[PDB]
Amino acid sequence: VDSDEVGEQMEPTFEQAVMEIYKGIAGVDSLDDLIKWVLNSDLIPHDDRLGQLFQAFLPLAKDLLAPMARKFYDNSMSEGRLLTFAHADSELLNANYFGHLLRLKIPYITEVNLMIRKNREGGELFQLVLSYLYKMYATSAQPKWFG
Amino acid sequence: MKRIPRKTKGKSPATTEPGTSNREQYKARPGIASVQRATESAEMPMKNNDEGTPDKKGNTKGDLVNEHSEAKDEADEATKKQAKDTDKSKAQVTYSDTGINNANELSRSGNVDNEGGSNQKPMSTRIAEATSAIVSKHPA
Repeated sequence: VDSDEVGEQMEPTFEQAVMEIYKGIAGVDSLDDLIKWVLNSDLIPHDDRLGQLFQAFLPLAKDLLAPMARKFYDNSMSEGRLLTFAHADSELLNANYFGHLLRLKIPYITEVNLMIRKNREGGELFQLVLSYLYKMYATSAQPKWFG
Repeated sequence: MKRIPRKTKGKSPATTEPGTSNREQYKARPGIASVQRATESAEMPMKNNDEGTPDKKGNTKGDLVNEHSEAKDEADEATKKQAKDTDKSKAQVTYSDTGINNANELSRSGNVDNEGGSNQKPMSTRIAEATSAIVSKHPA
């Protein structure tokens, strides 16, 4: 089962809610404005503005994604053993996931893997910001090698 | 003829010479974009301060507050703006609640006209009342 599979369970998926977060920030009038505000021309979060991005984003995740994820995993266990992918372990922890939990890393630069991948919905930079948000969302635990 | 609009409302043979090839491998340090955005903010002129000055009608504009109070509030606004700029809950650099006892500091306000009198009533209103106390009408 793909990580994003939980996303389209809601008719408005999690991604457009994340896109609409921008309306809750003063001085930002569009998602594009949010992107140019949070990044410093070198695709680096300002390490403070990303703070309020997390401030706004975390309630969305913990109040919307977590329960639907809980039901999704509960039903998924019924069909039998499955391989489940996620983006941050806290997703599975807050969803009361059942089964062996593995945190795995990769010997690559994951961030560069995004903006080259064309045909993105909200723009590649949005995907970069999303990846940063998930990485900040993850817990403190040493991920083993994927091998 | 060339016409320019207004920004303000008014009264109304081979040719490939061997040096032109592009081999850009130089990354400026510091970066061009960073210093450009930095100097973009310093470019901006300082804001206007119209308050306390008359308008075309003759009535001074601004707020009706004690000048001491406006000085303190205006310092607090600056501290808040500084905090917002630094992207912190506190401003590390404060213009208010310093050690200096600047109690006598004054700032321009709309409370006092150019004559040293109070703006409790607009100047045009004073002129109207003064001039209407002498008018005479047709005989009975």
